[PDB]
Amino acid sequence: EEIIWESLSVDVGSQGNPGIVEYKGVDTKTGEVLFEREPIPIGTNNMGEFLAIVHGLRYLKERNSRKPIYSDSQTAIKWVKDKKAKSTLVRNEETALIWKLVDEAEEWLNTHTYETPILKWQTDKWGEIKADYGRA
RNA sequence: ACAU
DNA sequence: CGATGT
Ligand SMILES: [Cl-]
Ligand SMILES: [Cl-]
Ligand SMILES: [Cl-]
Ligand SMILES: [Mg+2]
Ligand SMILES: [Mg+2]
Ligand SMILES: [Rb+]
Ligand SMILES: [Rb+]
Ligand SMILES: [Rb+]
Ligand SMILES: [Rb+]
Ligand SMILES: [Rb+]
Ligand SMILES: [Rb+]
Repeated sequence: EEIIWESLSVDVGSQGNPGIVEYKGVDTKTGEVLFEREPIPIGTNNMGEFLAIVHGLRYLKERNSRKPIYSDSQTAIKWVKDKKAKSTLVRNEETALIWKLVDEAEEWLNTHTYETPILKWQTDKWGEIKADYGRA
């Protein structure tokens, strides 16, 4: 119903899907950019949305913050819940980097604990997520 | 259908 | 119009 303003919002951005993938996290209240991943030459939207949430988890844990995370990715929310990124992207030489980061993200999920709520950003009611890359 |  | 995913 209402936006939890005391929160972190994340989102992927891409050039092509599959294509060049990046992501970032912002303070929901102010839009301040809190982290940004350097672009990855080939990945999918869902892999980047997944990496963005996991990075958010690590970021908040390191800072002893109990803020929730907003994501507008139904897929990535489920993947993080499952601790398993069910991407269809081919594993080959040119996708090695994104797949390494996804594999390492799952590994982190499987070796650490967190209570961070991971919440659906309700775009239909609230407009676009504040971490969005005005590209779509 | 939904995330879009 | 094309894509990745449930
Ligand atoms: Cl990452
Ligand atoms: Cl919450
Ligand atoms: Cl969801
Ligand atoms: Mg998104
Ligand atoms: Mg977006
Ligand atoms: Rb900590
Ligand atoms: Rb966008
Ligand atoms: Rb957009
Ligand atoms: Rb669509
Ligand atoms: Rb969206
Ligand atoms: Rb579809």
